[PDB]
Amino acid sequence: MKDFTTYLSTAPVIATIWFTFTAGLLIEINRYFPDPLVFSF
Amino acid sequence: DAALPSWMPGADLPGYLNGTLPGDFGFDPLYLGQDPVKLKWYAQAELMNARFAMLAVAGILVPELLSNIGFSWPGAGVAWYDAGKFEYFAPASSLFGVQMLLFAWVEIRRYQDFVKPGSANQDPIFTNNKLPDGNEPGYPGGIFDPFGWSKGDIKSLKLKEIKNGRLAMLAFAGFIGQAYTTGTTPLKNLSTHLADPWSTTVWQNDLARL
Amino acid sequence: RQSWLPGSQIPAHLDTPAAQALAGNFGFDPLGLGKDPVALRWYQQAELIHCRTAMAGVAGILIPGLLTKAGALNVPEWYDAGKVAIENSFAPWGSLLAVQLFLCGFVEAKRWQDIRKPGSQGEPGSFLGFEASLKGTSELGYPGGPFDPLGLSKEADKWADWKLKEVKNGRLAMLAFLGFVAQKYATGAGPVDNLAAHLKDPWHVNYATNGVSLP
Amino acid sequence: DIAGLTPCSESKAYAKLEKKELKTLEKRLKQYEADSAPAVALKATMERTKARFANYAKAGLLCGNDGLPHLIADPGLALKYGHAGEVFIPTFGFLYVAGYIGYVGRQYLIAVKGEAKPTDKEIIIDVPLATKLAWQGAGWPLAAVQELQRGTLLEKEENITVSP
Amino acid sequence: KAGNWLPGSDAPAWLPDDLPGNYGFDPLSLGKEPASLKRFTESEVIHGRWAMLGVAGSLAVELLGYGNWYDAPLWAVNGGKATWFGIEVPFDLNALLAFEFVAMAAAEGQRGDAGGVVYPGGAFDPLGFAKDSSKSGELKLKEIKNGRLAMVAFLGFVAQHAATGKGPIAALGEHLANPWGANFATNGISVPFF
Ligand code: CLA
Ligand code: CLA
Ligand code: CLA
Ligand SMILES: CC(/C=C/C=C(C)/C=C/[C@@]12O[C@]1(C)C[C@@H](O)CC2(C)C)=C\C=C\C=C(C)\C=C\C=C(C)\C=C\[C@@]12O[C@]1(C)C[C@@H](O)CC2(C)C
Ligand SMILES: CC(/C=C/C=C(C)/C=C/[C@@]12O[C@]1(C)C[C@@H](O)CC2(C)C)=C\C=C\C=C(C)\C=C\C=C(C)\C=C\[C@@]12O[C@]1(C)C[C@@H](O)CC2(C)C
Repeated sequence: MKDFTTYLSTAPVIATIWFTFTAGLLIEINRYFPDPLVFSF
Repeated sequence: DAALPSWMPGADLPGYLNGTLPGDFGFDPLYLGQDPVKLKWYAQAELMNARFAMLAVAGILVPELLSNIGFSWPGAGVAWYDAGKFEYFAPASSLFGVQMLLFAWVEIRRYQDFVKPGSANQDPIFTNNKLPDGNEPGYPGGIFDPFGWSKGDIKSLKLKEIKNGRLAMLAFAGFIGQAYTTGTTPLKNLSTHLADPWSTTVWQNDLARL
Repeated sequence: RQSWLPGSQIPAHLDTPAAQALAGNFGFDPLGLGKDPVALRWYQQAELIHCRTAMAGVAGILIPGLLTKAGALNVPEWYDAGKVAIENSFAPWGSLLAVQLFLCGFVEAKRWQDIRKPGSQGEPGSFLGFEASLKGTSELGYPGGPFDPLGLSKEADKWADWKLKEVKNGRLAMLAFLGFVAQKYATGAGPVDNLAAHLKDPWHVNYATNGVSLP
Repeated sequence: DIAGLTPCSESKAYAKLEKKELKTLEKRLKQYEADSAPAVALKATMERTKARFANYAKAGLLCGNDGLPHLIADPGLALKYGHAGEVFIPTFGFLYVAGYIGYVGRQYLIAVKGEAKPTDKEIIIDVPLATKLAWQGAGWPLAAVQELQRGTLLEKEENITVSP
Repeated sequence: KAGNWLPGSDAPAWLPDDLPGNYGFDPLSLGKEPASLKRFTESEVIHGRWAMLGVAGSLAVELLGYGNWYDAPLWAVNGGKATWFGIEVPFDLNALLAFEFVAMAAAEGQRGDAGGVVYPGGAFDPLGFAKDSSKSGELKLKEIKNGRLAMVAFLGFVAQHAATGKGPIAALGEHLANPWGANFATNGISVPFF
């Protein structure tokens, strides 16, 4: 599956994994920390 | 790494404790003295902590021995951990300052012979008195040996000094840990362990204190 | 070479002879911050001074802290010694910080110029005869001269011992100050008070009994 | 009150707008059974709403005549009056991540230029090289100023022009 | 040479043996370069001169009974009427401040940047002692010794007044009165705990 891992390392597959990662990071943040308009403490 | 006496007879010894240092048995399981420039400092430190601990045990037991026998001292029966509160002809600050000036003389005189041996054996003000040349650091001799010892069988005497000194360092650590738990005189701990030796071990005092 | 992880490939710029002969090199740079050799030369200075100021600060926290909890001092908490000692003070804090930044900037800019070019402050005619003892040693970060009064540098043996003792006590004190700040934020008590609270109940009073290891 | 404004914990249009949103949620809630699944989500929306108003009034945001929080985007009016978390703290919390990505992509380009053919590792990204540069790019401003002091951040007039 | 300051220790190479007041005492290598040693051999003598004059002035006020060295510049605040041998001085602060700024600079700048001399023969020896034949270095050694002791004495004056708030004689009498309760340790300053 070395060719399958080179397919997993192509541009749109990395794009759709990394954008789901950076989407579902910010989404879990806005679940556990609702409505951040201002930098609080 | 020879037929030397050993702390554990049979095991290997790391080899740098051959017998040149007085009263060695190869006991260094943490391997501290690998660099010999640390080992020389550790030898002088064991001599100094040992001689002050021998003076400590002789100055803790003997006042308590003559207190429990009973003389008429101004300080008699006072604890060694309570002699600081006891008042004297001067308050303790002047005592500490005189101490930290006299030992500031003596310790630097000793340290200059540590960093260059044989180079402090002449007085400042009376430049005719001297210690005899050929002494090692830790053992000055001369006026520090007024009774004519160390003129034969010096290795056995150094081994006696370091054995009594290691025993007295353990005794002073005992004085600390055995005056901090039960809070009594260290001779009145021997009195209780001779009153009933079985009904007061360290374990029963620990479990009663727990 | 006694690495921080025994099985890791040490970064190759921490295995150069310039970097292996450096104080406290345990092969620890997992984020590649010193890959340029002059970046490493700058950050070695930054580590020495972040660690010496931390050793001075952590000593000034826990030596009077342990001498407060054992009596014969009444030094307050380190997070309270700015609130107090401004009343027992000849000056307010603003003038004091201004004098502080002048007296410290005169030192720190001379150190800046010595790091950017070694032996800079030793050129004659700078001070009034004092500049001759300001070349430092052959390596930067360890000046000596007036900064070694007891004379522990005139050995050339056990010198890496003194270097590594300074670096390890300094890294431990930097972790201790990051501690002091964090164990203040977490429970609002003092550091020796937190040590007593851990030593009276270790298995229940720790950083798993507050809101900072939260699931 | 910096520029004709008012604290949101002081203004009444802010509290009136909170009561307006809670009134809409309440008249929306009045249709359902009290323990059903829509009513739980509506009360959770009310709880998030009230927590949002409490934490906007707590941080000292400035309301206007409209009753809406405002952002003072000037240091020296945010640092002096305690509004640095509005713009002045996230204007570096952004730029750390911006220069982070701009440094990671820069180093991924420069570390793939000197190969056999670079373009194949731009449509097919070398993932261990990418994750190595992702982790070790954490100190990017440090490495950026150390690269600027060389002149290895810029390139000289070896660049490609037309006809000056 | 004539002295070793810590016996057994070696003398540094950058201290000349014919130099007056030599002991080898330079643990910082602070005068290693010869230009810095030439500046410091001039400045130590002048610190010793002005400290001998300072300790003589700080002791003669109390041995003549006119307050101390500390409160002698205390008329400029809370009143006036400075004295000297009991004789009044009708001068305010700014006039004598300007006279000390001007009339001393006309001798200091005449001394300093007109060379680097520290023992000028001629008018500064009216009686005649230093003909530089045989008794030059002996008198220079006595001057250095007495001046170093005077610098130590004035730093002791400063620390003694900063710790006890008294004068030199006013606490030398207490050290002679209670020798074991009137030293540098019974105050709560110099020794922090005991
Ligand atoms: C450039 C224009 C712009 C700006 C400045 C903003 C600004 C904002 N928007 Mg907005 N928005 C915009 C355009 C913009 N938006 C557009 C175009 C839309 C339509 C798509 C929206 C739709 C929108 C919605 C629907 C919401 C916002 C929200 C917000 C707030 C952000 C709260 C948040 O998510 O915190 C994020 C805070 C962080 C600290 C994230 C940083 C990430 C981590 C913590 C740092 C990294 C840590 C670690 C190293 C990561 C691990 C790495 C991993 C590999 C292990 C903020 C006021 C939210 C809000 O509350 O409104 C006020 C909200 O609900 N916006
Ligand atoms: C306006 C008048 C005037 C002028 C032009 C000079 C000019 C000079 N004096 Mg002079 N002097 C004056 C008034 C003056 N003085 C007065 C009124 C006194 C008596 C108080 C002296 C006492 C005096 C001594 C004792 C010496 C000089 C020296 C010098 C020369 C060195 C120049 C220098 O470094 O500046 C000095 C500029 C300064 C800003 C001085 C800094 C403050 C000093 C260091 C005192 C601080 C003490 C402090 C406690 C120690 C530092 C902290 C420490 C604890 C870590 C120069 C020719 C020296 C010399 O000839 O060197 C060879 C020397 O040895 N003078
Ligand atoms: C010179 C060594 C020495 C000696 C002779 C004693 C003697 C004594 N200790 Mg003690 N102790 C010592 C060192 C010593 N201690 C040290 C170093 C510590 C610190 C950990 C303590 C801490 C301590 C506590 C906390 C208690 C005692 C108690 C006692 C007494 C009862 C014995 C007991 O319960 O076992 C205690 C034995 C030990 C703690 C182990 C000591 C280990 C030594 C160093 C090895 C043995 C030395 C040698 C081979 C044989 C010694 C005899 C010889 C010197 C003549 C007894 C008088 C108890 C007491 O006062 O009740 C009456 C008690 O509660 N001791
Ligand atoms: C300087 C310092 C503290 C100094 C403290 C001082 C002066 C305190 C003074 C006071 O207390 C007193 C005296 C009295 C109080 O009343 C007043 C104050 C003023 C409060 C702490 C440093 C603290 C510094 C710390 C904790 C630094 C930690 C850095 C780490 C761990 C980085 C590791 C890495 O960078 C490497 C090494 C390699 C990369 O590849 C990987 C990573 C992981 C990125
Ligand atoms: C102590 C001192 C200098 C100390 C410096 C020392 C020890 C440095 C030693 C070292 O550098 C060496 C040698 C070698 C290096 O390798 C190591 C160290 C160890 C670093 C100078 C004092 C110098 C002190 C001086 C010059 C004092 C002069 C005093 C005057 C003029 C007083 C005048 C008045 O008292 C009257 C007359 C009347 C009053 O009413 C009014 C006033 C004004 C108060």
